[PDB]
Amino acid sequence: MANLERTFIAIKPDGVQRGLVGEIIKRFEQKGFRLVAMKFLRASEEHLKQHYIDLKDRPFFPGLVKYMNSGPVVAMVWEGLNVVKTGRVMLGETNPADSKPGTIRGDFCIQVGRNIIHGSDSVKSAEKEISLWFKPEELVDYKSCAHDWVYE
Amino acid sequence: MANLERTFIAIKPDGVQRGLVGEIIKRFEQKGFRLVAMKFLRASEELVKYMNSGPVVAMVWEGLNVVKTGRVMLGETNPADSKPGTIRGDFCIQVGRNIIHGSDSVKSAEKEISLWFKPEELVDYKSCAHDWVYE
Amino acid sequence: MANLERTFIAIKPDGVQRGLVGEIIKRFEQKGFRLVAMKFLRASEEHLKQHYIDLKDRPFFPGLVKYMNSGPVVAMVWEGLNVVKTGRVMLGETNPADSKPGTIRGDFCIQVGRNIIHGSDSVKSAEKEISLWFKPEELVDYKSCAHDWVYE
Amino acid sequence: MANLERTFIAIKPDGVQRGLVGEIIKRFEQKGFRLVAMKFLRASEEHLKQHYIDLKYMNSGPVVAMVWEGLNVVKTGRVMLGETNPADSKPGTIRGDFCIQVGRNIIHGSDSVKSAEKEISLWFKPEELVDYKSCAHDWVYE
Amino acid sequence: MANLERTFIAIKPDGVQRGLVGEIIKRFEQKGFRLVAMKFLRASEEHLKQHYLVKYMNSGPVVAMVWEGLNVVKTGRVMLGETNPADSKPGTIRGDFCIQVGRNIIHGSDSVKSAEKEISLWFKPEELVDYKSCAHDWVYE
Amino acid sequence: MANLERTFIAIKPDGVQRGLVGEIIKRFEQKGFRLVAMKFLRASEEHLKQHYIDLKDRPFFPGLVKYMNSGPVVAMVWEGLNVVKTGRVMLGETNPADSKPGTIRGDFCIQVGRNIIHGSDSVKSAEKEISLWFKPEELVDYKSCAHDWVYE
Ligand SMILES: [Mg+2]
Ligand SMILES: [Mg+2]
Ligand SMILES: [Mg+2]
Ligand SMILES: [Mg+2]
Ligand SMILES: [Mg+2]
Ligand SMILES: [Mg+2]
Ligand SMILES: [Mg+2]
Repeated sequence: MANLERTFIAIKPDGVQRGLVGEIIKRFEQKGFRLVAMKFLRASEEHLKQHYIDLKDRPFFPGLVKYMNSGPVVAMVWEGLNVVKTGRVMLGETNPADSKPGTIRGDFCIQVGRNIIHGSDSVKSAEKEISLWFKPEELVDYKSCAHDWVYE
Repeated sequence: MANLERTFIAIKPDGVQRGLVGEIIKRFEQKGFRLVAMKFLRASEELVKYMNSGPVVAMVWEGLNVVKTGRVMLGETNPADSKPGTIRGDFCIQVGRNIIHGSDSVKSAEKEISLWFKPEELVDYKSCAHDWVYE
Repeated sequence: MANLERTFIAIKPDGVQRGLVGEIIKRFEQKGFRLVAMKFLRASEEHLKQHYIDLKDRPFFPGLVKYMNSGPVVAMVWEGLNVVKTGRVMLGETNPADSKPGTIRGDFCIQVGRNIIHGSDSVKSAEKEISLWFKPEELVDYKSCAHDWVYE
Repeated sequence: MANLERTFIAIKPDGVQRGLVGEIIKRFEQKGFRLVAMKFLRASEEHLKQHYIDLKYMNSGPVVAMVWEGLNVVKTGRVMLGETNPADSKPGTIRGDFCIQVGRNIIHGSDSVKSAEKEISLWFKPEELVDYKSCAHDWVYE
Repeated sequence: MANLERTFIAIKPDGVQRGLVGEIIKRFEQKGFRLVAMKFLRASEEHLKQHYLVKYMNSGPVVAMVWEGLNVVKTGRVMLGETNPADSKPGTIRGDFCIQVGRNIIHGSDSVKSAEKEISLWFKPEELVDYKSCAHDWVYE
Repeated sequence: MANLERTFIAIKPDGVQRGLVGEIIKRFEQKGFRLVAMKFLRASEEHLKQHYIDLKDRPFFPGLVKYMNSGPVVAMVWEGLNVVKTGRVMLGETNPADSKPGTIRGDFCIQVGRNIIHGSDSVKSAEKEISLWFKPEELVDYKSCAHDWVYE
């Protein structure tokens, strides 16, 4: 079913440091998506290199990896219809300069190197990142009491 | 006069069920529109089983270009296209459960108001901030 | 059953005029109570003298009635366990001067003659106010999707 | 130092189900406490509390387990939750704002420092407790 | 008239630094009080309090304000919560936002006479703005 | 460095009268911009004529000046990367009819003559307006504790 699509959302160290964890989680809860998994950790450099491997030939990659390791992140899996694309809409443009008011980035940050949050860009990237950051024992299954009111 | 335009806004059963009535009314109040009428009822059958499935909040709101601006504030009818910052953009996912309905035109609005409300349920009063919302 | 207890809540003309209808309804929704009935009207002075009949000899009664007729009110019936007592706690003390931060009155008003809201003071008074303001066909029955998570 | 005290906070399945995870975390963040650990798991209140009364808990469901740090965070956390029985909780507290019945009181917090250390030992591995410094620490503490 | 009482409220550097100016102002506005004056300046808490142990803040930004309304001195104090955040209730500014008395983010006058003294000391008379709120008749009888 | 750009934001008399000062300041604070200057005043007509001199001969110029003088305003200077353009995005379109939900004007007002807020349209206008409304002693300097999490 399309309603079982999952995406990986990570609140970056600046999101934690500036006290935005609750605000972000609230936006996803109130949209109607279901929290599947969540943990709080300092990701190692090797872990972050595997996560950002597609960008290793980019000039900012050394900085990116350093900053993603400079504090703890909140790693999460969320489930719902088109949650990948829709979550990307909710985050706003990757460059906060282009993000619109009402989006997470549009409301809460300024510079691309401090854009507080990451979300999977595709279903395939989503499954790879979910597998990288979480094990199957860490995924929680339940039915939201409001399911029949969110979905037809 | 253009400032006395009215629109019909109905919160559907999924909006009542998920606890969104207060937020919706708040967005309309803080925009500067005036509540003209409101009632809470079960939608009788005159799809359409689904709107009887629960209660609806029927409302009439007044203000300049309130029909179109209301539609903007609701967001696109299909939540998949709704922008963050709109009611549907913030709170729902699927068109069959898009929690709210607003009139699409002035004539539609006056038809819906006649159909859902009696004329005496439409309350006339002046907002104490009217001179600060309108010139 | 104790969970089917109902109370009458009325947002007074100053609550409407100062744009607090949404905030108040939101507080009752998020507490877990079920909206049973709601309408918007300018109550007649006759109606208001019947509502406040117990205070007809008080010095402020004529002014109270006039002010309650000077604008529209939002009349509501809400349902839940100990909703009369608990709704009164949520409103704050009837005299805003003694209302606490976190309550409706404590957060939003100042003077007893402009205390923006009324709630039934007892189950008795609640049922007579419900009968005065609403017809039984105007009372809406449905089950909340979150009922099993609000009540054991 | 007293600023290094910790408490255990668990959002129960009714809190997850009614969409309150963000609100709760936000109240703790804005108070000034530091999130030390957090994970999402399935756990039953029934089985955790089955060895109890000696002579009506929620079944297995999703819970958010957390460890929070700060001065007097155990007691102040309990104040922020409000009374365990929502009927006695004051508006402005988590339970005062969001729930009605004690069997569905959406959240749990440790009632004493040693209880808190025990619960943290029970729920978390030592390596899940993350050490970092809040950028606002010097503005929360003198 | 008692409805013209005034109080002095100062947001301290920890309140500015933690991004709380808007929330605090919003609580006073929504309560129904009228903003009379406001300015943003650099001030040292030490030099001000040692001008007439908990370690006070050095020179930093403060938002100084004057608010008007019935019983605003006392009610303002209630809305701030107890001076020691350890005793502040949820729903108050200090109950919601801070932990330690030396970083209690805000100050309010403790009495009408204190309020008038501090208003004179921090503000010029022409900085006190007189206007009528459009909702005044719905806040006061 | 580009992160020190400053813009002039003014909350107009209708913004004060409808109780929006806190909401607006909150949106700027939570975005990551730094408050540099702020005061509360009734601007004189001649001050307002200087401020809007570029519009000195339009049909509405006389009305504008008289309304901007009809109540107090909150004048402010805010600092950050691209604060001029980004602040204009946050305000929404000058005409509320075109402002989008999530913007200040989109969320809070309706008509161009009552658009509750003003922001500098360019850096040059920003430097001119900041000098007109504030003297250098009124500009307050400090480093945000979160600077290193807002800027790379
Ligand atoms: Mg990045
Ligand atoms: Mg849209
Ligand atoms: Mg529709
Ligand atoms: Mg009495
Ligand atoms: Mg039903
Ligand atoms: Mg418990
Ligand atoms: Mg003090």
